[PDB]
Amino acid sequence: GGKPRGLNAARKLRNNRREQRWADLQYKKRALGTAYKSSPFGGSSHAKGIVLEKVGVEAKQPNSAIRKCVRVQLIKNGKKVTAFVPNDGCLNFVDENDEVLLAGFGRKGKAKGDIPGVRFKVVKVSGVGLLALWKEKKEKPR
Amino acid sequence: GRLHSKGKGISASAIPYSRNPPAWLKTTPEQVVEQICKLARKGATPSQIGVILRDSHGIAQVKVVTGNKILRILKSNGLAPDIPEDLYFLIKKAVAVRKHLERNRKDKDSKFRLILIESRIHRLARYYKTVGVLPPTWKYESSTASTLVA
Amino acid sequence: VRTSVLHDALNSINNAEKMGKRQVMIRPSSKVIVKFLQVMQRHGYIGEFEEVDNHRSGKIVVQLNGRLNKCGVISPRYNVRLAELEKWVTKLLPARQFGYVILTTSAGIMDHEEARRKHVAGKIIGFFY
RNA sequence: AUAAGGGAAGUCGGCAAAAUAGAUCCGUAACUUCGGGAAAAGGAUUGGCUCUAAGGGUUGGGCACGUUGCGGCGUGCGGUUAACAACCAACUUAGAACUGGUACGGACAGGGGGAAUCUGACUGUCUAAUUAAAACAUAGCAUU
RNA sequence: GCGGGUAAACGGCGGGAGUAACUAUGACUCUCUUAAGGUAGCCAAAUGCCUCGUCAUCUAAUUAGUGACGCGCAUGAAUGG
RNA sequence: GUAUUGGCCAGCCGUGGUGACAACGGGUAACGGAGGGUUAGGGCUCGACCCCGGAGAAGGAGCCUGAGAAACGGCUACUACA
RNA sequence: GGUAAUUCCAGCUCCAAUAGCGUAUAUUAAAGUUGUUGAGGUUAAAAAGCUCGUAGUUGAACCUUGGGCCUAGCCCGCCGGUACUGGCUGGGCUGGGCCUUUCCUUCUGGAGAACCGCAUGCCGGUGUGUCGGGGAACCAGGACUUUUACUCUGAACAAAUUAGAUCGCUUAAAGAAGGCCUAUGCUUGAAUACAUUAGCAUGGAAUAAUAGAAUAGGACGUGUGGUUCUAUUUUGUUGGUUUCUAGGACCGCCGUAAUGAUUAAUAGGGACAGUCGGGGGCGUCAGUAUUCAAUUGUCAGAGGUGAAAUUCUUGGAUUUAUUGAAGACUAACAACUGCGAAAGCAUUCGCCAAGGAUGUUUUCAUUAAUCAGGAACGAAAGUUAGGGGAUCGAAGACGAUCAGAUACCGUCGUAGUCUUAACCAUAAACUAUGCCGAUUAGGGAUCGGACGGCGUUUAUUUUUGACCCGUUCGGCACCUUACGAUAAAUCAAAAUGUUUGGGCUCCUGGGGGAGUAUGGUCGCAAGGCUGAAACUUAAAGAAAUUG
RNA sequence: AAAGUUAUCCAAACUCGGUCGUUUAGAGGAAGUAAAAGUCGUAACAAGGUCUCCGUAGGUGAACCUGCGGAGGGAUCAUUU
Ligand SMILES: [Mg+2]
Ligand SMILES: [Mg+2]
Ligand SMILES: [Mg+2]
Ligand SMILES: [Mg+2]
Ligand SMILES: [Mg+2]
Ligand SMILES: [Mg+2]
Ligand SMILES: [Mg+2]
Ligand SMILES: [Mg+2]
Ligand SMILES: [Mg+2]
Ligand SMILES: [Mg+2]
Ligand SMILES: [Mg+2]
Ligand SMILES: [Mg+2]
Ligand SMILES: [Mg+2]
Ligand SMILES: [Mg+2]
Ligand SMILES: [Mg+2]
Ligand SMILES: [Mg+2]
Ligand SMILES: [Mg+2]
Ligand SMILES: [Mg+2]
Ligand SMILES: [Mg+2]
Ligand SMILES: [Mg+2]
Ligand SMILES: [Mg+2]
Ligand SMILES: [Mg+2]
Ligand SMILES: [Mg+2]
Ligand SMILES: [Mg+2]
Ligand SMILES: [Mg+2]
Ligand SMILES: [Mg+2]
Ligand SMILES: [Mg+2]
Ligand SMILES: [Mg+2]
Ligand SMILES: [Mg+2]
Ligand SMILES: [Mg+2]
Ligand SMILES: [Mg+2]
Ligand SMILES: [Mg+2]
Ligand SMILES: [Mg+2]
Ligand SMILES: [Mg+2]
Ligand SMILES: [Mg+2]
Ligand SMILES: [Mg+2]
Ligand SMILES: [Mg+2]
Ligand SMILES: [Mg+2]
Ligand SMILES: [Mg+2]
Ligand SMILES: [Mg+2]
Ligand SMILES: [Mg+2]
Ligand SMILES: [Mg+2]
Ligand SMILES: [Mg+2]
Ligand SMILES: [Mg+2]
Ligand SMILES: [Mg+2]
Ligand SMILES: [Mg+2]
Ligand SMILES: [Mg+2]
Ligand SMILES: [Mg+2]
Ligand SMILES: [Mg+2]
Ligand SMILES: [Mg+2]
Ligand SMILES: [Mg+2]
Ligand SMILES: [Mg+2]
Ligand SMILES: [Mg+2]
Ligand SMILES: [Mg+2]
Ligand SMILES: [Mg+2]
Ligand SMILES: [Mg+2]
Ligand SMILES: [Mg+2]
Ligand SMILES: [Mg+2]
Ligand SMILES: [Mg+2]
Ligand SMILES: [Mg+2]
Ligand SMILES: [Mg+2]
Ligand SMILES: [Mg+2]
Repeated sequence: GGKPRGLNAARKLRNNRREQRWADLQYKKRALGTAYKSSPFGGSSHAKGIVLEKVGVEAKQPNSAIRKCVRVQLIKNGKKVTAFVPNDGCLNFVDENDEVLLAGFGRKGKAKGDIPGVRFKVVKVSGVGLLALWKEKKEKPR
Repeated sequence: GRLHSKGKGISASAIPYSRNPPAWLKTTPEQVVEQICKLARKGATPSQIGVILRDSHGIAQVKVVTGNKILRILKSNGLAPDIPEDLYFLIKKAVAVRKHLERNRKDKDSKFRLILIESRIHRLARYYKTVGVLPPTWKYESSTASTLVA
Repeated sequence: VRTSVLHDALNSINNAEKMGKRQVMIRPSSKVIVKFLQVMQRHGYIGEFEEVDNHRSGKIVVQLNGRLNKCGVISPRYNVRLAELEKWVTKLLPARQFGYVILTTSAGIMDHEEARRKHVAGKIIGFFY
């Protein structure tokens, strides 16, 4: 309540709606385009990279485990990020300098589960596909 | 309520339903007008000419008695004041407050009153200017305005 | 200050009827108000009404007989073509069978159903059902 | 006084010398006690000859009668020349064409500049005959 | 002589031991000591012996210059910072 | 001067023009439109792409012929590649 | 998931869609979590400290209504009949003509009707015509007519697309095709509506704006004079001149006419009368108290605390009485009481200007409401220069307590606390509740003004003042109740809201980072105003219930 | 009527300086967030053992303490001649 209601006040309503519409966070991040600037992906869905080392990260307090993530250096723009490796026993397959392919967790830039500070997951290694290699549908080329 | 206040009073006067003179008035419109013109030349403004005639002798409503308005009579007889009486009194009051203020430098309350009075003068002058009683180039300049009143 | 004497009249009628009174008093009276009352009367929603004539503006005293649910006013007078007039009846009427929306047109102010019969449009001023 | 190429490699140290310099027009940073810094930094033009334009002063304005020997007057009474005519007079500023061994503040006269630190606020004063400074004084502040 | 006041009066304004799930340091604690134990600030500065202190910058190369660090032989508040 | 009007240009003379009803400037991962996606109604978002209009042929400028070109499967010059 | 795992690794069995199913990113619904329709602002995120005021938005009522006849079209019922006809003295509904004081502009030309008679011819009507009295309607041309917004109907506007009609491509997504006996043939379709902003015409005349007669500079007349310009054909032709006539502009005299001004808003401004208040400014008067000083009497303790000490004392402390000086402050009366825009305002009296409410058969006549930027005031503390400096007392120095005590307790004590001339502009600046306007329920108190009344009291006494009863206007508040509202506490507004629109301005969108960094702007400074992002998290938070 | 030539115009390209925009190295200084069985105290929630909070100013290892003026979101809706 308290809006202008006259028949010639369309400008005030349009200006107020445009100004107050910035308080939304999804729209504010859309207008400023942080994905184009700050996001590791240049507003894309996937990205290609080079594996540098394998690192283990401890789970949060209620849980207790080592999640066995991995370090990756991006080919597209050369910055270095950390990504997760899922399922079980997959760490053996991915060697050093293996040209991995990455994707998101679906949390849209936020940590998933008890895994701290990891926003990406490995989809392919040596261009074969992790899940297909896991089920022994293919053999990793040397 | 009011332009510069918080009061909500309703004190006023109620005009009777009848628009005809009482049967005991026995005064013609032709005779009555000369008392108005004599008093106007003696110096009384239209504001209290009506109240003095009303209290002293006879006429209660000049409009009902003569069919014409009181100010209109003076204007048609060439006795209308050059400036309206309400603006004249507002100017006089603003001058008197300014005169007190210059002696009393730190009366912040009278300074506040003066801002309201001048803003009311400007608002009323805008109406008179846009209706044509005063010339469009008339301006309220505070320095020599004291001569207009007297 | 007073910006809608029509709104004041309908609000006072609605309050008295909802609280169960039988008579209503309206301080300002106007031609649009009386023309609205005649429309209500022609459909039986009210009874006698009287306009006392003081020289200022006159007053209104309406006689109620129940049977009235609500009567409201739309304050911004929109412009409605004839083709979209059914949007409003879909919007602010409980059902199409009964209820009336009051319009103002070049042929006087009138309800939306015979106004449709007259094949005319104009501006919207209120409603009652 | 002048020197090819290099341009402080000399020396305690750019000591001495060189480079800039007038006027007209553009352009001008950090900082700041908002007064300055500022001629900041950094650019363009400059002769001779033949022309054009602008900037002033002085004297003149209609009828109608009466003295004085066409004139000075005395008057009475109208118009504002859609500003005209003649004469007189020095300098200061702007613009155009042509011209030359591309030169022209042609001699004289005539600021090198920038980024920072230490120290005294400034102008001023003193060891005449080896020391002119950070020394003294100063306005301001405080005490007896 | 005895008893008070006064520092924009002359001037002054400390040492030794332990101590934090590596190492280092010491927020913390005991102890001697008197008029008070250098506060706000500042620094190899015209004030630092060890000293050409250590790190960065400037150079092909710098005991010089500048910016930082501070248990400061022996900085410091109208002896003005 | 141009096919013609026009501060398009050359001379002389005035001091103007736009703006809080948002001028001027900065961003655009911006060719515009017909239109695509999603629905009670109102809307939100996309539109390089078969239809219409505009622009370009590595980056700038200049020009002949011809009714029609500042053309690049036409020419001249510079820069960068080759 | 820490030794019997319905959730991991496997085997059985089962579930969902199915030639398809999962994952990532983007976008819409879900989202009444962007809210014009339609969102919160007492306590959950959020009404600027307060007022004035410009752009901007919004603005009280009032001017031709009704009635009386006639008629056209369109539905419904009924009375029968046969798609279907008269009807019914039917009832509605749309529309078009006249009289009611109103009715409907005007001239020229076209063709020509209706009503009339003239004679000529048939079975009380007609061709009749080369008849005119006469033009219902219509057409073409000229002049006059307040102007916008709004709505109705037209015109003009792309193919594709969207909706949508037709035809069995074997159905369908598509396509614009096809169909008919047997044909050396015939026939059809390839529609239609919407767009919607701007521009062009037509009808309507409510709603919302605008113009007109007040120094008459007003309307009309074949009334009557002027002075200026223009000039069609008629007197053979040409040139010049004049009269009459026709038109335009302008100015007098006279006559004609009902000769021209809406109310006075429980809108607003102003005037007047008796009052009211701790509203503001300057000056002045008084009061005890605290501290200090002088005089006076006596003699051993006085202060302070839960308990002590630091401190002062026969150099007479503390205490008693009298006098003097200085600065600050106005007790009791003092309240569910008053005034001011808020911050705020309390001893007497004099002077100066200002204000609310009431009363009023005064005056003007829409002058109004809220406001982006902009402006005035703005507790306490703080800053810059003078005066003053009693009391308290940041900083500081001591005495106790305590394991420690840079504190809470006690004795001192600087800036400050007061005032004059200038800055600063923030507070839990709180009713945590914006401003204007309308309506809604019972009660009794109370402050100011006015009106009515029976009495008491009292005075150089009456009328006045004090007390009592009842009504009304305007305030600061209170008790009960819920038809109502909310999550609830609670509310006469926080009501009249899913049955959602009286007008205006501002602010908020999970919690942190953060009122931080940076830029700009004001200030002597302290600081004020404006105000992000990276990153991180599944909960923070409100009201109430049992412990 | 070709080469050549004089003076304007349209002007690519290069050099030097100024200005705006984006990215990025840096001794040292000073914050935030998370993970901890770390050290020192106990400020707040009960009258949290000195009622809590707001504006302003000063001080101390740290939470914090003290002065002035406010608020109840309090531990009081209340005391008579
Ligand atoms: Mg107001
Ligand atoms: Mg009122
Ligand atoms: Mg040489
Ligand atoms: Mg040489
Ligand atoms: Mg050189
Ligand atoms: Mg050498
Ligand atoms: Mg050398
Ligand atoms: Mg030299
Ligand atoms: Mg220079
Ligand atoms: Mg300089
Ligand atoms: Mg020359
Ligand atoms: Mg030179
Ligand atoms: Mg000096
Ligand atoms: Mg000497
Ligand atoms: Mg010398
Ligand atoms: Mg000296
Ligand atoms: Mg150790
Ligand atoms: Mg120190
Ligand atoms: Mg040192
Ligand atoms: Mg040195
Ligand atoms: Mg150094
Ligand atoms: Mg060195
Ligand atoms: Mg050197
Ligand atoms: Mg020393
Ligand atoms: Mg010293
Ligand atoms: Mg020293
Ligand atoms: Mg202008
Ligand atoms: Mg582009
Ligand atoms: Mg396109
Ligand atoms: Mg082209
Ligand atoms: Mg080309
Ligand atoms: Mg090609
Ligand atoms: Mg081509
Ligand atoms: Mg098991
Ligand atoms: Mg098991
Ligand atoms: Mg919400
Ligand atoms: Mg809260
Ligand atoms: Mg809150
Ligand atoms: Mg109205
Ligand atoms: Mg189809
Ligand atoms: Mg009134
Ligand atoms: Mg004694
Ligand atoms: Mg005193
Ligand atoms: Mg009182
Ligand atoms: Mg008192
Ligand atoms: Mg404002
Ligand atoms: Mg103050
Ligand atoms: Mg003070
Ligand atoms: Mg001084
Ligand atoms: Mg002072
Ligand atoms: Mg104390
Ligand atoms: Mg004390
Ligand atoms: Mg605030
Ligand atoms: Mg508030
Ligand atoms: Mg408020
Ligand atoms: Mg009485
Ligand atoms: Mg919670
Ligand atoms: Mg709670
Ligand atoms: Mg940096
Ligand atoms: Mg670092
Ligand atoms: Mg506490
Ligand atoms: Mg509580």
